[PDB]
Amino acid sequence: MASKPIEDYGKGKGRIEPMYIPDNTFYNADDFLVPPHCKPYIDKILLPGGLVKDRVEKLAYDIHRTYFGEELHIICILKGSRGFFNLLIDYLATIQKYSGRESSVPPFFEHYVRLKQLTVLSDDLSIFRDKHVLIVEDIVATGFTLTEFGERLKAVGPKSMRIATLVEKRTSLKGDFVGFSIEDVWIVGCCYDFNEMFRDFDHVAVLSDAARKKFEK
Amino acid sequence: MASKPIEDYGKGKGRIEPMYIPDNTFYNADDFLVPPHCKPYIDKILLPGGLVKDRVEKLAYDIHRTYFGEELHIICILKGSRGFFNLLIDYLATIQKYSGRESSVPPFFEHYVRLKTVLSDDLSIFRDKHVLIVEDIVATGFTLTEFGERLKAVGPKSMRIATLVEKRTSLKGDFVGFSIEDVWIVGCCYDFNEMFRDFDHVAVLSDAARKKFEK
Amino acid sequence: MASKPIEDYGKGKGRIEPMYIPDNTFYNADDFLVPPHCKPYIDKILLPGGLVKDRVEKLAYDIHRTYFGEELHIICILKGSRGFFNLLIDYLATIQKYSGRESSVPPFFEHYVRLKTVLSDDLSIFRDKHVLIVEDIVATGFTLTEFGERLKAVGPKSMRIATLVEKRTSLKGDFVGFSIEDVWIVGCCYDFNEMFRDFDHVAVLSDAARKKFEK
Amino acid sequence: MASKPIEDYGKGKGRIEPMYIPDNTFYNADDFLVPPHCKPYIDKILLPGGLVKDRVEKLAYDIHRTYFGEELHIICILKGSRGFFNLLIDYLATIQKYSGRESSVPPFFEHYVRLKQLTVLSDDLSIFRDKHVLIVEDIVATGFTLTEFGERLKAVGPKSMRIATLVEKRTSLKGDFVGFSIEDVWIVGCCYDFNEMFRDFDHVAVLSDAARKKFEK
Ligand SMILES: O=c1[nH]c(=O)c2[nH+]cn([C@@H]3O[C@H](COP(=O)(O)O)[C@@H](O)[C@H]3O)c2[nH]1
Ligand SMILES: O=c1[nH]c(=O)c2[nH+]cn([C@@H]3O[C@H](COP(=O)(O)O)[C@@H](O)[C@H]3O)c2[nH]1
Ligand SMILES: O=c1[nH]c(=O)c2[nH+]cn([C@@H]3O[C@H](COP(=O)(O)O)[C@@H](O)[C@H]3O)c2[nH]1
Ligand SMILES: O=c1[nH]c(=O)c2[nH+]cn([C@@H]3O[C@H](COP(=O)(O)O)[C@@H](O)[C@H]3O)c2[nH]1
Ligand SMILES: [Mg+2]
Ligand SMILES: [Mg+2]
Ligand SMILES: [Mg+2]
Ligand SMILES: [Mg+2]
Ligand SMILES: [Mg+2]
Ligand SMILES: [Mg+2]
Ligand SMILES: [Mg+2]
Ligand SMILES: [Mg+2]
Repeated sequence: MASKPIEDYGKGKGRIEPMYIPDNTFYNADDFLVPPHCKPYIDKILLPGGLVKDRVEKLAYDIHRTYFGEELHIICILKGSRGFFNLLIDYLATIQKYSGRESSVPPFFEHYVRLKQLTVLSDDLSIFRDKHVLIVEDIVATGFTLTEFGERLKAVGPKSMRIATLVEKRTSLKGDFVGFSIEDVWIVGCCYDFNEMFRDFDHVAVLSDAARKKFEK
Repeated sequence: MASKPIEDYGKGKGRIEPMYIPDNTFYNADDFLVPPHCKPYIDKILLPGGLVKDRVEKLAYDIHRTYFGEELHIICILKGSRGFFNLLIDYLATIQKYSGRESSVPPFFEHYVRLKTVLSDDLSIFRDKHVLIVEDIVATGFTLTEFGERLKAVGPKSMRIATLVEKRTSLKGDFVGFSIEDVWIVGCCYDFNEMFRDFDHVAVLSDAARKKFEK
Repeated sequence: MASKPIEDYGKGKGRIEPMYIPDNTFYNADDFLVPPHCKPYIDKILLPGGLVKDRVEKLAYDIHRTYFGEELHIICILKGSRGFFNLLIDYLATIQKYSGRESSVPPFFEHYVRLKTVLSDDLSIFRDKHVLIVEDIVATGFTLTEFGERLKAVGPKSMRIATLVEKRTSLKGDFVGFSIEDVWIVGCCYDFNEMFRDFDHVAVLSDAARKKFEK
Repeated sequence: MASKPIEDYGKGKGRIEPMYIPDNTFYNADDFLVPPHCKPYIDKILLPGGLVKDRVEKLAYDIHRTYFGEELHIICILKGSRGFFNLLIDYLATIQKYSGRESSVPPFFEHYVRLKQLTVLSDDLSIFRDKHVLIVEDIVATGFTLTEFGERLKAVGPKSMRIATLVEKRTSLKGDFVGFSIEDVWIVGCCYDFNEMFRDFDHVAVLSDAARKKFEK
């Protein structure tokens, strides 16, 4: 069932809980291949990139089970969600291609919105009126960003509104498809940045004091 | 060398010529796994998805040779270039990562602009930067000519274009994957009125497809 | 249906015809990223690596349709079929995993035999089993005719062949990727005296290559 | 330097230590997409498949640094090492293809040996005389298997002999390139089996009592 009353947006009603990552649990950067521009600044790896992919596969499957045979409009929140969104749509298409169930509806219709008080850079949001919408976000912390953007999308009157977020911090709005629950720390790598740096690093790391001082501004 | 005169933008001066795909050269869709939503509409495949990936690896290496050791700002033109851009940035990061060369600069810095008019963040941050515009296809050359003039006003250090496909139908790219005949393509992020982006291969738009998804 | 009479082995009875690659149809090596050790020797690419992967996905789906819900024993013929086998088993596991169908049987059980004569574990365990022999290429058909007779003696339940390539030069496979002209291929696990297996694309053996790596 | 005196075989002399996985550290199977034939039997995931790939990348790089421009003969121990070996050779070729250093020597020359008192099913081992050999193994526990096979290969007189093993158990011979150090438990998945079952599962799991009883024989 793709239906979900608008009023439920951000409640995480009937969700599958995310993978819980306890406090002070990290891998050492030295065990991974870290590139020279990252070497001085990465010490602790919270989520290896291949752990992120394995988790995204399970989210995708959850998503496909929810919307199969229903038109689905998926919104990528740029820039941060690029990595997670591109993995997710790759899985969604593949799952639908291999599924024994056959549908005449594509697996998803993609959209982009850039968020940076919330700023909204995007096409006219009216195209989402009466559509099933899935917001793909990289990380929710206080919930402010998705609460404001959600309020603005509700105004157009979508048919349904759900949230897929790769990480939620333990500090509030909650996503419907969430990969990981982590302790309240600043993360970089795997598309997470610190003043635009580290996005190209393959793993989700903790921001180091060395990084923070070198790239603060 | 990353340096290149701004006046050379769109001239494809000194480029490596793309892979030339001759007219009326196609693979049969029946030889590929085609999902149900595309099955009635896809007959001819111009570029198998795997061939796209092999060519994008060669372009990433060409781009790595050009910009290695220099700050590189890459602009994705949405929505069409999403797939090419995502493949390209993955190969650039990997190539640098395995190169055995030491650089203190990341392999790229990413940016996004949506064209259809323009929609983007403030463009003045490209001043005195090395910029690579990544696009899905160049046909008349109008889109990149127009966006190019807009960017030239902020005074970048250099401007190049990477385009997966150029049609033989005139602006040209610097890193181009394939030269094809003048036909409307769909699949691998190419669409016909927002349809077929998710198909894994580059195909020609058939009659059946044109009819059902018409204006 | 997994069932198939043992007497039909090698006849390609009821198969889906492979992708036909016409004579003198090649891509230029200069359009691909070719590593230094292959660079002097590779000129023409018959099958880009990505095209191989796209076709292997279609074969895995064909094999999934045939054996789903039945115990399937897959034999890799070493060393040549390593690459095809590894791609095939990855796609079969994934296809089953995402199929949304419930089966209590794994997508395959793997086995290995080395031919050049035979080298393998005891073959009697294939008695009353559904067997799929995975091979890199069939040319005269001698290798699979001979190994086939050996296996037939243990009384399998059914026997089929998956071959990535068949040359038009006669035994034929049941799941075949490509029909090519009669030429010696190298790359993508195809070798010339143990050379070129690691190259990512299927290429023709050139003169330069023949000379340097000769008998 | 590819050189290594034969006498050092199995000592792990001058190795990079593996990634240490503490006792009683597992992920829950429920957080992953587990296929129906595995669902009843997998409970605890020790090493997510994408964690294995990220670690294999770092081993490959270590291996490339050791043998670049030197002829390298790599032996896959079947059936168990298939997964690890195929990931490793894919990385090795790619690293050499992207390397700024150029060599006229291929990244590796592959070989297969099936081990099951040790049984050795293989081509004539004499082809390894005076060659640099790397044995690729899935898991070392007591060290018996690699000690016996190593003794048999020494007899032919290779130039050098090193061991790459994805996992070593904490119970003895040691590998030169080792991915993980784990507690002494029986593992399945990601090519590890229990009486031929579970190899196709994507993650390295702990054998469950339910699995053991269902597949014992
Ligand atoms: O790179 C990042 N590492 C983090 O640890 C982190 N926490 C929050 N964010 C981003 O900052 C904002 C926080 O989201 P909230 O509005 O819910 O507080 C949004 O823009 C979030 O995407 C992060 N970005
Ligand atoms: O999906 C598509 N299939 C095509 O065959 C095709 N040809 C051009 N285009 C898009 O339309 C414009 C063509 O660009 P020009 O300004 O160079 O003519 C740009 O916006 C191009 O992306 C295509 N899009
Ligand atoms: O690398 C290769 N490139 C080729 O073009 C080629 N043609 C045949 N073969 C191998 O030689 C034998 C051919 O099999 P037949 O028994 O069917 O003739 C089998 O052992 C095949 O694997 C090739 N190997
Ligand atoms: O599937 C497996 N899960 C395990 O936990 C495990 N421990 C050892 N092995 C295999 O059994 C033998 C043990 O190696 P040792 O000779 O060093 O004891 C060799 O055949 C090893 O590869 C395992 N296989
Ligand atoms: Mg953001
Ligand atoms: Mg940010
Ligand atoms: Mg466009
Ligand atoms: Mg378009
Ligand atoms: Mg062979
Ligand atoms: Mg051969
Ligand atoms: Mg073994
Ligand atoms: Mg075993």
